[PDB]
Amino acid sequence: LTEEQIAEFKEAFSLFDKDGDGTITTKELGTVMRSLGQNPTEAELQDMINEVDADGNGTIDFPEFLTMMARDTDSEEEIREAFRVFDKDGNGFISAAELRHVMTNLGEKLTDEEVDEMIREADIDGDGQVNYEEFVTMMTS
Amino acid sequence: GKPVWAPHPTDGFQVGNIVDIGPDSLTIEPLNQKGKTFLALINQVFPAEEDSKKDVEDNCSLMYLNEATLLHNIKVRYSKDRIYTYVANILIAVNPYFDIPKIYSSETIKSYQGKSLGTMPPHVFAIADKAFRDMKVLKLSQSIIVSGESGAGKTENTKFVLRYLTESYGTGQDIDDRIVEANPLLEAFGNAKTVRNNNSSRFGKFVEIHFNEKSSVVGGFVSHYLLEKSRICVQGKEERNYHIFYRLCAGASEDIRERLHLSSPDNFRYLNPLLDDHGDFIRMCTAMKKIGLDDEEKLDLFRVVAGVLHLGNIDFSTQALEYCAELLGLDQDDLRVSLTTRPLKVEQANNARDALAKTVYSHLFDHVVNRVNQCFPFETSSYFIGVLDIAGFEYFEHNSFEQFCINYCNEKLQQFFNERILKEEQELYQKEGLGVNEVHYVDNQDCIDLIEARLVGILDILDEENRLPQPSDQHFTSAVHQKHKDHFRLSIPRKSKLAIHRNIRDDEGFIIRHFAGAVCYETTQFVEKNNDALHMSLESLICESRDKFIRELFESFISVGNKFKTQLNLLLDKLRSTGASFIRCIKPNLKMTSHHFEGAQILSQLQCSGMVSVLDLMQGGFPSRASFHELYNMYKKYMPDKLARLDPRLFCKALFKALGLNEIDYKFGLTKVFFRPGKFAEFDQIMKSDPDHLAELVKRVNHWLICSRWKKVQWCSLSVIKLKNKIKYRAE
Ligand SMILES: Nc1ncnc2c1ncn2[C@@H]1O[C@H](COP(=O)(O)OP(=O)(O)O)[C@@H](O)[C@H]1O
Ligand code: BEF
Ligand SMILES: [Ca+2]
Ligand SMILES: [Ca+2]
Ligand SMILES: [Ca+2]
Ligand SMILES: [Ca+2]
Ligand SMILES: [Mg+2]
Repeated sequence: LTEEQIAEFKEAFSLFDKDGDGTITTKELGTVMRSLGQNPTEAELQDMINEVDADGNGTIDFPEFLTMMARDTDSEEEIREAFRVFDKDGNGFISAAELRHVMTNLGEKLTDEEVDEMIREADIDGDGQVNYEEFVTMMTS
Repeated sequence: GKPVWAPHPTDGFQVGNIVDIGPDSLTIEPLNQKGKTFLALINQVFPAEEDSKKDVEDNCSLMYLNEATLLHNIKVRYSKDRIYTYVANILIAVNPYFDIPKIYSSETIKSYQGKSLGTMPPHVFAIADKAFRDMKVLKLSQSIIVSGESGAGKTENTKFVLRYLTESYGTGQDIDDRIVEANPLLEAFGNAKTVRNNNSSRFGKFVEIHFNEKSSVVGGFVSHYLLEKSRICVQGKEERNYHIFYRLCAGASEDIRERLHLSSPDNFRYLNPLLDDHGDFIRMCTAMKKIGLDDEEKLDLFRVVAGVLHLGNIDFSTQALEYCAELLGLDQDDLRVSLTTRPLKVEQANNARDALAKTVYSHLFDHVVNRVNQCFPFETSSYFIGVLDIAGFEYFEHNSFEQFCINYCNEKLQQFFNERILKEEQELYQKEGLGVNEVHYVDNQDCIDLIEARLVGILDILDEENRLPQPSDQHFTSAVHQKHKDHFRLSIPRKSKLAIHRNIRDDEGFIIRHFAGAVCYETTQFVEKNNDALHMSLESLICESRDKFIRELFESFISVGNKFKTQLNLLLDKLRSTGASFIRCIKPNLKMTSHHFEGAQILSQLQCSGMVSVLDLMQGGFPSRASFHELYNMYKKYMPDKLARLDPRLFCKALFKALGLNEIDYKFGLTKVFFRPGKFAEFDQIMKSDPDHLAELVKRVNHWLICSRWKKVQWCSLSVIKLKNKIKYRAE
């Protein structure tokens, strides 16, 4: 992973590490995955933990989190799928109401204006919605 | 121009103003008294917090962390019945001398289970919880070292720890009750009413709770140190002997009283309020028949106690010798001869009786502690949590052998404390990204070696004297002065600035420069006090007792100092294998009263407990630190609700983007913001300036903020997807 990419994953990691000590468990891992439309079982989570949990306590730091993430056509297929997590009805555009759903699922607090503001700033063409290319451009800023 | 803290003879520090600056000292005018003026050395003057009304839960959240702001913050909290405050991972506890309402309730115990330090108000329960959590996660034994002077609160807080661990992580069940009843039983035999404390510990203890691999309680073990022998026979004007003697007389049945020939305490030489001797006997009997002591063993203990009492009544009476020899199973005529023949003078016969009394009682205390250990034993264990409860450095107008032993103990304990605090601060810097922490302490190994080194240490020099044909306190003192003439830590009493110490001759004492200050030891009775072996004629007498119990208490020179050195070294072996937390207990006044903060007295304790050395170790390149969560809590009221809706981490990155604070002065860490000297004070003042200017600074950072909020959730959804695939990728 590049220098830019590692910094963006660190901020993402803070949604997992809500109490802010630099540490993850299976509880955190599960909560966040479900809140984005995924249902991993207890054993699946524990099985993935083992990869980089040298000391058998069930804890994980950020750099270990990155290698737990590591595995040709697969890259773009993942960014397409990330977009569809936001675009719930699959019509090709992210609406204010859809962003808010994602936002609030992840425990973020903001007003409905603030949701509209996030849409407006990501909206290059100015149609009040966020398509795939605007989503990618924002992710890459 | 700003007020500062400067010395005050009774408050420790007072608010004042610098009115003139000289080469060595500053001129101070007190706020209270215009026209009044005084001098203070430049290193005795400290910056004050701008807000004098606030208090923080962790003294690390102070703009300036120093002895004076620490004292003030602790004072503010104390006035509001908040007796607990942090200095990073260290807990300070101020004795309130009354019962505060919710603080120790079983409901309060529950509310602390599982929580990290700082997510709840500061509490001894939070220290106990961190010990268990670190044991479970790090697979490492834990120690909690609790110090302070007599009456400061060590025993009470130790008991709070033991109650917390037992109610929270105990078994069921039944070992639990025994663990919390162990201390109360040892106290009958080891505690005594003193001028400083009605329930004073006259011994040191280390109390271990042992666990298995699953970190379930499997047993306990109690270590005991330095039982005070002199107290058995004579005691000071306003003081008592060990509680047991007074409880036995007060609350025994007509039956026990009859068999043991017991009267009121005024009838016994060895014994002559808010002290419920009668009720305490009942509680002691409850605790005895709960650790599994039967009435047979209980009476065996009472007999020995009573026998020591009647031995004390022998002056150099007839009925006293009768009662004594019966309860200790001796021949009346054998006791008479041994107590009176080498013929012996009046003083020499008083010594023989007192020596037997002390040896019997001491050996009885050993039996009690071993008996408590037999009530919660264990085949094997994985880890322990140990609480150390022993007296700290303290002022005494006369320093003898007892003081010498405890001060030596505290040198080694303070060395451990320095080593562990240094390690935490070094670990903090690298973990947070700050590189090398260059802080250091001055080691005290040279003072440790002066006392304990083989062949040349004071302890070995003392033993040598005990073994001479004609042992002498003065020969011993000269030997020390001769061997250590030019040691940095040792001096002759006549160099003192105190006139009383200067009247002590060279062979009558010495000065040692201890961690906490110079102590002048008077060496009279050192040689006597270093030997706790009973004379062979008295030793044979008590060994051939008709009572099985008395013979088993015992089933020529024995060094008191070297026995303790061995014990202390094993304790340190243990402690060095553990992760350590530190509780510093503080006695607020000399009167046992609540809401009465004596500043100079408290300040002096903060120095003797090692909290001044500690603060120096926390003045690294970045002497100020606060976590994103606490800065968020502290300063969100000053920002627009937009910013207040984050996310303590993003809140802080936002704040330091919008204020544009230099990357040199303000270091964003992994979990904390670190401030250069004075910079936290600068930040605080900026935060409290024009609210509108602040609003405009946020506005200018709007675009970057929105993009960051977007990127946080986009990369997190990628993350989840990448993790989802890993489950599949590893499944196929
Ligand atoms: N946290 C506390 N709450 C209520 N009373 C306390 C507390 N700490 C100490 N005390 C009181 O002060 C007395 C002396 O405390 P103790 O724990 O025996 O001090 P030490 O062991 O340091 O000599 C206790 O008997 C108790 O009355
Ligand atoms: F009086 Be205490 F138990 F140091
Ligand atoms: Ca965490
Ligand atoms: Ca791990
Ligand atoms: Ca849509
Ligand atoms: Ca658009
Ligand atoms: Mg005590």
